[PDB]
This record gives sequence, C-alpha cells and structure tokens, in this order.
Amino acid sequence: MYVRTNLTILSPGWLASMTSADGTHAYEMQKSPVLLVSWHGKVMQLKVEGL
Amino acid sequence: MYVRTNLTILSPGWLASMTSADGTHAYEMQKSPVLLVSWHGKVMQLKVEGL
Amino acid sequence: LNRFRYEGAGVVTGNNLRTSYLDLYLANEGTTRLAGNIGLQKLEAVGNGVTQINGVSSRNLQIVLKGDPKVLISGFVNLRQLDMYGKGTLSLYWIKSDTLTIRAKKAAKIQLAGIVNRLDVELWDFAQFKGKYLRAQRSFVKTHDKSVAEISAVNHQSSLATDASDIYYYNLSKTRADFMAFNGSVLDMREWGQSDLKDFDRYNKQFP
Amino acid sequence: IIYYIQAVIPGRAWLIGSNGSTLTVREGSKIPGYGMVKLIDSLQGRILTSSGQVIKFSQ
Amino acid sequence: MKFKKPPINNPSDDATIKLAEAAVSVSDSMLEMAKVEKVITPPSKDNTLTIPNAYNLQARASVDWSGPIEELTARIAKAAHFRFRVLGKSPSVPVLISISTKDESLAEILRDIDYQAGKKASIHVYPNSQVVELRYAKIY
Amino acid sequence: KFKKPPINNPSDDATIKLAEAAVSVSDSMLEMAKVEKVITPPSKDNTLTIPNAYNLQARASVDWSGPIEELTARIAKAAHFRFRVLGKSPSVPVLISISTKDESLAEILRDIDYQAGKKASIHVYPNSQVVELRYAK
Amino acid sequence: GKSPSVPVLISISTKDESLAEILRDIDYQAGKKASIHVYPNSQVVELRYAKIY
Amino acid sequence: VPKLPCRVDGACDATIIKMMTDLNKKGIKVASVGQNYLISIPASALFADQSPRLNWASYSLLNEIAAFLKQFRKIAITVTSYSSKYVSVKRERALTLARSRVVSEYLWSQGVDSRIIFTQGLGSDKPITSYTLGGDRSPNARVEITFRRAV
Amino acid sequence: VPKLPCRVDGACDATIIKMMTDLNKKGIKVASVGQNYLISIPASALFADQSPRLNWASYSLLNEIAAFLKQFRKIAITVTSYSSKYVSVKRERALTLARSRVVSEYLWSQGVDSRIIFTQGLGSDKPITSYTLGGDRSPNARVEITFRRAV
Amino acid sequence: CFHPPYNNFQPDRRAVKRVGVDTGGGTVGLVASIYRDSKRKIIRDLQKQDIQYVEYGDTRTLIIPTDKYFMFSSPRLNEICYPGLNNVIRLLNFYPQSTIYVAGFTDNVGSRSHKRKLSQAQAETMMTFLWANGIAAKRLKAEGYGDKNAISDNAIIHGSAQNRRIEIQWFTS
Amino acid sequence: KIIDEQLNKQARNLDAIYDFNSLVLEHNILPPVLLEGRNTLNLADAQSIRISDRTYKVAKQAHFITTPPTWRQYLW
Repeated sequence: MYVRTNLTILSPGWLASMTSADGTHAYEMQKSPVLLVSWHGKVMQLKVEGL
Repeated sequence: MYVRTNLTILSPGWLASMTSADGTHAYEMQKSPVLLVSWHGKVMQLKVEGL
Repeated sequence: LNRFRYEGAGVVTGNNLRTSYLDLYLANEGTTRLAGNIGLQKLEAVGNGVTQINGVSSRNLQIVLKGDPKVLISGFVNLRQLDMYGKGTLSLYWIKSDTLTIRAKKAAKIQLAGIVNRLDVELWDFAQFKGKYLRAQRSFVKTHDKSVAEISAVNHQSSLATDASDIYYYNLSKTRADFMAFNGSVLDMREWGQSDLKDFDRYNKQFP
Repeated sequence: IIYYIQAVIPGRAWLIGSNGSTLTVREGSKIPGYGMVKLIDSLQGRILTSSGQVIKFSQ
Repeated sequence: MKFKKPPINNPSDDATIKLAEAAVSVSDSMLEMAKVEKVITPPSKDNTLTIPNAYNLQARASVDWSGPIEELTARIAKAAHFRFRVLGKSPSVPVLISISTKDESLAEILRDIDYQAGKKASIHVYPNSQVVELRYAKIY
Repeated sequence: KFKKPPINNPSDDATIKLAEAAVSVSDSMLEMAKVEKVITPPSKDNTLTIPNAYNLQARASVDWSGPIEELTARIAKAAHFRFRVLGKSPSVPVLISISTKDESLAEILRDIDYQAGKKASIHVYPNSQVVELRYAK
Repeated sequence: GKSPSVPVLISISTKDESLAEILRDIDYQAGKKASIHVYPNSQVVELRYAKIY
Repeated sequence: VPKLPCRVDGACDATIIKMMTDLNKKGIKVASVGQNYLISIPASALFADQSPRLNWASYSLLNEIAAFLKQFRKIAITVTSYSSKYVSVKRERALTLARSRVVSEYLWSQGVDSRIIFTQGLGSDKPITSYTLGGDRSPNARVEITFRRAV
Repeated sequence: VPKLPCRVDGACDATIIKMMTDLNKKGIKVASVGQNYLISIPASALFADQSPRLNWASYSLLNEIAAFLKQFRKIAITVTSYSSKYVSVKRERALTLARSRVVSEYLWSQGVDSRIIFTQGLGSDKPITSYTLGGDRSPNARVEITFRRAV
Repeated sequence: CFHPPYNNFQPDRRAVKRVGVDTGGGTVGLVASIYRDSKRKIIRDLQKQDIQYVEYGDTRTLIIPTDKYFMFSSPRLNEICYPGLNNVIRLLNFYPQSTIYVAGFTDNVGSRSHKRKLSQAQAETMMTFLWANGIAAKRLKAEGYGDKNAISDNAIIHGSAQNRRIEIQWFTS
Repeated sequence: KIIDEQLNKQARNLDAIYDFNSLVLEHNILPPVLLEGRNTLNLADAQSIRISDRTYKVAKQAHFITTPPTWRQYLW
C-alpha cells in the first residue's frame, strides 16, 4: 500500500515515509483494510476497500 | 491436562506445578474427568467436560 | 505591685518591671507606656485610651473591652478567648496558643499574628479581622453581613459566609472547605507572580 | 544547622533552628550559619541573608 | 421494615468487570515498580529552574489531546501571547503526547508536558523575553 | 430549576473502578517520568546567548542544507561583520539544515550552535566587529 | 523459611478445647516438616518450615 | 452511504437558526462574522451581587446554551469574564477568573466536544461602555465565549 | 445443567426475609452490614437468675436459630457472652464462658455446615447501655452471635 | 417558598406551607404535618433514599454511599441529593447534646497515602457541611481511615462498591 | 456487536491504562518481553525430583517500530 496525506498515521506500522516541504506525508506500508489517524488531537478511523 | 487456578488440588498427583508472584497455581497432570480440591479446609469435587 | 488602676486623664510612662501577675484597670485617657518584661493576665479599658506595652512574658490572658481603646502589645501569651461588642481596635505581635475563640459584633478592626493550632471566628457586622502573618491548622470561620476576614490556614480550612461579606484565603491549606449562602464571597487574593507558587492538587480542588 | 520561619512581621521575623532553638530577628543583625540579614520581605515567605540563603517554611 | 443496602448502581457488564479485574493487577504492578524505582533512584533536581511560572501564565485550561506535540504547544503559546522558538531537527518518527487533564494552570501543564516528553523533547521558557523555546534532542 | 449530571458519569461500579485505576496508573507513570528525566541547570547550560547588536535584529527567510562554513560566512556578510574560523575542518563536514520564514539572525546562529553541539562553537565580538567559529580537536 | 512446592496438609476435627491444646495438636500433626513457637510476652505466634533441601 | 452518514451527528440547521433567534430575543448577544463566533451574556442573569454563587434558575439557560454549543463542531474555545470596579484590581481579576473557571468546568461536565477550554478573567481592565453608572446591573459586566468553527 | 444444581440446597430468600421479620418482631436483634451479620439475644429469655442453665422453652428458640443458621455458606462463628456486674470479675467471666460453651455445644450438635466456632465471654467489661439498674434483666447482659457471609 | 441549594443554610419552614395548602381543613393539615415530620417518617424517607440507619444500644450510626453522593474522586459534594441532606439535618436536630464522630473509608486499590488523603478530605468536607448548619465545633471529630477494617470483601465488585462509605456515629450521654 | 459497542464506549481509559508510548525505549525500541516463575518443582520419574525457587525466560526479543501499538489490534 502506498498512501499520501498530510495527517499522522498510527495503526499498521509503515515501512518507509517521506515528507514534502509543506508537510505532506507519504508512506509505503503493507496491505490493510483500515487506518488509524491522529487528526487534530482527535482519534479517527479510515476505511479502505478494494484489496 | 493443563489447569490454572488459585486453589489447591488433592487427588491425582500432578506432574508439575508453578506458582505466580501473587500465588496463583498452574498444574500439569494426566487426563481425568473429575478433580478433588480443598477450599478453606472443606473438601470439594470438580467436574471436567469435553475430554 | 499587683494592683494598678487609673482614671481621669492619666499619663504613666515606665519600664523595667518584673512581676508574675498584676491586674490593670484603665479609663479616660490613660496614656500608658510600659516597656518592661511584664507578665499579666487581666486588663480592662473603659474607653478612649491609647496603650503601648512593649515586652510581655506571660502564658495566660483574657481581655474584654467595652469602649474604644487602641493597644499595641509586644510579647507572647496563650490567648484563650475574645469578645467585642463596641468600637474595638486591636494589634498584637506574637501568640503561640492552642485554641482561640473570637466573637465580634458591632465594629472591630483586629490585626493579630502568631501560631495557633485551632481557632474559631464569628463576625457579625463591620468587623475587619486579619489573619495575615497568623497561621492555623484548624480554621473555622462564620461570617455574617458586611464582614471582612483574612485567613492563612495551613492544614484545614472551614468557612461559611452568609451575605455581602468578603473572605480572603492568603494561603492554600491542605484541606479547603467554603460555602456562600446569599452573597458571601470567598477569594484567594494572591499576587499571581510568585516564582515558586504551588498549584492545586486532586484533593485541594474545590469549585465555587 | 538550619533555620525556618514561623511568623514574619514587617521589621522582625521569628525563626526556629533545627535543634528547636528560637530566634527573633530585626532587619539588621547577625545569624551564625547565615551571616547578616539583609532584607525582610514580609509580602512573601522569603528573607535573604548576606551569605546568599533564603528561608522558607518546612513542609 | 424492608431491608436495603446503600450502593444501588446500574446493571453492569461482564466485559467491564473483566477489564477492571485486569486493571487492578496492572495498577498494583505499576505501583510497586514505581516505588522500587523511586527508592533505587536518587533524584537530584526538579524542573522549576528550567521553567518557572510568570504572571499571565496563571490562566488555566483543561485538555484531552492524543497526538503530536507541535500544534498543541502552538495553541498554548498563542494563548500565552508568547513568541515561539523551535530548536533542533525534527525527528522522522513523531513525538506523540496524550494528556487528559482537568482544570490545571498553564505553567504546570507545560511542566508535566516536559516531563512526559522524555529524552526526545525539552521545553524552556523565558518570562523576561516572553519566549517559549522547544528543543528536540540531538540523538544518533 | 433543572440541571443534569455529567453525561459520562461512572454510574456503574466497574466504570468507577476503571476510572480510579486509570487515575492511579497515570499518576504512577508521572512519578516514574519525574524521577527519570535528567535536566540541565540553567546556570551553566551551554547555549548561545543573545549578543543584541543593532545590526543583528534583521529578519529573513532562509532554507538551506549542508556545511556550516559558507552559510555562516554569508550570514556574516549580511550582518556586515568580519568573519574568522579557528580550527580544522575534518574529512566529514558538519551538516545542518535550516528552513525558516521569519526569525532573526541571532536566534538563527543560536540554533546553528545548538545543532553544532560538541563539534564547534560560535562566538560573537561586538567590540571588534567579528564572528568566529571554533572547532574542537 | 519458605513454603515448599509440595503443600503441607492437615486434617483436624475436634470439639471444644483450649487454643493451647489446639496448637499443640497442630504442631504434633505437623511433625518433622514444620514447627510452632509462641512468644507470649511478645504476643507473637510463629511457624517455621523445615530447613531441608 | 448506508455505512456513511450524510450529515453530522443529529444536527438541524433550522434548529440552529431557531435557537439563535430565541437567544437573541432572550437577550444574549450572538455574533457571527467570517467563520468565527462569539456569545456574550450579562452577568446579572448569572451570578449574585459581586459574588461567585450560581443562581439555581440559571442552570436551565446554561444547559440550553451548552446544548447549542454541543450542536456545533469545533476545536478550541476561549471563555472570559469582565465586570465593574469595586475594591481593587486583584479582587475583580480573581472574581472573573473564578467565575470563568466554574462555568468552564460545568461546560466540560456537559457533553460538549472540544479539546481545549481556555480560562481567564480580567474584571475591569477592558471597558466596553463609557456609561458606567450601574453596578452589577451595568451591562459591561459580562461573560464572553469565542471560538473558530472547525473546517 | 438440570444435572447441575440451580441454587443452594434448601434456599429461599423469601423464607429468609420472613423469618428475619419474625425474629425482629420477637425482639431478638438482627443486624446486617456488608457481609457480616450480628444476632443479639437478651440473656433473660434463655437463662435463669445468674445461671449457667437454661429453661426447656429455650430449645425451640435455638432450634429456629439453627434453622436460620443453615442458610449461609460461612466459615467461622463467633459467640460472645456479656453479663451484669454481680460479684467479682471471676464469677462474671466464668459464667459468660460457661454460657457460651453451652450454646456452642448445642449449636455444633445441630447440623450447621460450619468450619470453626470461637466462643468467649467478657462479663461486664464493655456494656452498650449506661442505664445499668437491672440485674439479669439488664439489656447489655446478652449473647451476641457474629459471623461473616462468605460468597 | 424554598431554595434547593440548602435554603441559604436557614432553618427550614415546611409546616406553614403545609397548613397553607391544606387551608386553601387546618386540623387535617396539622395532623398530616405531624404524620409527615414524625421520626419514623423521617427514617422511612431515609430508607427511600440510599442511606443506612443502625440503632443499637445507646449509640446510633448513619451510613452514606460515596459513589451515590459524590462526584468521582473529588471532595466536591453532589448537589442533587439535597432532599437526603435536608432530611439528614432534620433528623440530626433531635440530639443537641451528643458528640458526633464522623469517619470515612474507601476500597483497597491505589496508593495507601493517596486513599487516606482522599478519605480525610471527604470526612472534613462532610463535617464542614454539618458545621455550617449551626452545630458547635466542640462536639465534633473527623477521621479519614484507609481500608484497615472493611465490612465487605474488596476483590468482589459489589462488595467493593459496598465498602467505600461514610460512617457517622453518636453516643447519647 | 454488543461487546464491540461496550468496548468502544470507554475508549479513552483504555489508552490511559495501556500507555505503550511511555514504555517505548529511547531509540524507538520496543522493550523485550520477560516471564517470571516461582517455586518450580518437577517430578520427571521415580528417583528424580528437581526444584528451583525462581526462574525467568525471554519471550520476545526487542526490536524497532514506527508506531507504538494500541489495544485495538489486540482487543477489537
């Protein structure tokens, strides 16, 4: 799984991460159905299908 | 048969025993449908199903 | 050397007196300066006088006044009780006592300083009492309408105000308890700039 | 030997040592173990001596 | 005449009961390890010399935050009307702080933030210049 | 007239036990952290002071990564200060990275010395209008 | 001492005697693996396991 | 979309407008400009005379405005209080600080969602009216709640 | 599960409630706190004047006592006997000890599923009433039965 | 006419409102008042609340559940139990000579020093509340104990809810 | 479904008690796993009894992470 956001990722444990000048985050990680994200001091869940 | 409790076992004679820091016991013994334990100086029987 | 009474515009100034106990009665402008190491228990002032006593070495005292004298006393004693029903003003240097019971009714301005284990304060009206520079383990305060109280309890603080009255706790004790009935006010009134001021804890937190 | 405050008037302070020895101190005097008292702050529980020590209350 | 006993709660849940019966033992183990680490550790100083309080720092807050550090301390500084300062290079792995408190003052909020930072991050303050200065630690 | 209780009140004994257990373990972890953390005294904490020269109060935006040498030199040129370096540049150059939009050159140099740490130091002389870099052997 | 991993088991079913005789019967049925002492002025009841193995 | 909510949790903008209208006819200042929001309440409907004792009937109105603040989505809220000049500066500052602390604590006890509640008080530092002849009846004695709307 | 027991043998909390109400109507005091229960009986209903001996009618009362006492899984029963100040310390201590021994032996004779009986007497060292006019009619002269309910 | 926050610590009037709403028969109103303020009626109201009353010998004790009558982990008393607290003061008006002991206990879990501190704070809060209702301080003594004598087992959940409590004892002479 | 609702009903206190993040070592290292044991007795056969007082065993060796774990992947 390759993912781009500007948030903080929590759940699976990623393998590689990159950050832009503007704080945009990119991660290479394993396949997973769901994600855990700290957004603004709040805990959130993300749903990903199509695996 | 692997059993975990905090009581005391009497009848069959276990092959091995371990005690926790708090005093919980774990016993290694043979297969038996019944057991005989002691609670507070009072004897009791015990039933094991699904052998 | 045990009896002292003066009335009618009397000015006495003296020092270097040693005694165990003497009883003082004063009236009508007794300008009394006494700067000896004087131990005593019973003093009475009728009203309209000024008295400075510098040096008190005694271990019991019980004074109650009726008019408006003005007294400044240096030394220490185990004060037991105090009642005021007039125009009382009082200032005292040091007290290392056990239990105190203070009652003020009509008009009072009291400044006290020392170490008390346990004290009870009843203020009715027009009473400004200071517990600044005076520390207690058990504090009990009952304040009625138009009363002003300062409390510096160390261990345990207990206070109720009825209405239109001000209570200021100059130190956070280990235990706090306050109540307001109609318009009573209980407030910290601290500098907010002390470099080593402690904060609240789990136990000390009360929300008015 | 250490000391702690009991009650502070403007001008004089009450001290108790580690041995229970009492003291009443003016603005300017001499105290062994601390030197010369340089300022009596009665607004807060701090007094500064010549040696550079500040007396607080024990807890 | 009808007999009662005081604590009348709502009907409970077995799952909550089992979680509690794990939690008591966890708390006991954490307590005893804390006391033995306390007695084997000779403490030296507290963080008051590193960060004191000041006037206008007496404003208080209550928080429940479970994320990174930077946005939280930025909100703290903007409440403080203090100028921000950041020192050190940002780590790849984010420093994650979670505080769920109840009505504490700004100074001790920042003080226990600096305590829960650990070795990764540190906080200094300067009231004479009204400067809040965070510093990452140069490891590796 | 009316007032509700708090909505997530522990109105069950298990919930009560959970909440107090959480309180206890968080307090114990706070105690462990407080006895764990090593701090520095503010008397002799080694960091760059503020030299507060009048030309040192300018503001800029700088993004840069790499060796400290020409960065410090061009900063000194922007500050009209003479620049000198005592010590040896090793085989590996000391590399930092600054990405800032608006802060002054004084705290820029302060962070430069902070990321330098043990390897090198920056000293400012406003009497003889110079800035120098000291290596450590 | 410390309790061995094999437990000590005691069966007592008596009726209405003093605690001194109760404890004497207890240590008698304990035998050679444990013993009972009482310090009366110290008001302490103590058992000791066998220092064996 | 069966598994995705079309709106935020139990909300109705018609109810938002209606409760804003009811508060404005009640006498509570409602301010909406940009995407930031401000609410001002006079203290004479809140406390006693120069005193942080809470009126029992005011708990209903506090519950209602707490429900309104629960109806929005936000991150951080500043709550402050101002008053007249009575004895000192510190007395007024401490009174406003205590009042803000109490109302913030009750608000957190209520089910509003937020991460940050900021408490401070000033008393009579920042006036709002040249006319200051009233006491606690004067409208410059007030409580303000300010926030910025999330997203 | 029909093979397994459903409740304890001979157990009905309604019957427990009924006999408890009857006993408190009789005047024998039944106290319940936590899991430790107390039963207080005045000595005048059981023994004669200064007597280590019972009338025949007491056996029905003790029989119903044992009937209630079957209804709990417990371990230890403690029975204290207290008397009135009559002659000495020796007579009161001996009489209280004898009364406790007699009621303990009859209790063990009844089939209460117990593990241990602890009996003691104190005479008149700790009363519970300052009004000490009566002799064996005194209320503090009594027998107290304490136990802890176990699971 | 009444105020739920302790009526500004004033000696409450109920009989005048009773006789007013019953005259709006006065004799039936006053016999209903003496039936409604009687001591057994007071104990029945305390039984309707979750308060335990024990009267044995010359001593009398009251048992209060802290979880029912307090905010969690706080010295702050809950205010919704004001009918119970007013009935407590109404019953306590009947013993104007006896000294009062008040003590508090908790469960086992936590620091021993911390739970002792919390019990001390709870007991001092309760004794301050009753001191504010016009009782002399010479008749009082407060104590926050730990868990050194529990009326219930701590390891069972319902017993752990039971054992944390506030006890109030009084003598008679 | 019921137990998932009741589990997530008290989400914050679970993170309060299971602070993995404070337990993470200083170099982004998960600390290893240790198991204790007391009063070991073994009866292998006749004429053979082996006892020990205490013992300790490593379960999982220490390794890296990017994020500390939570209760969800163990408990949801």
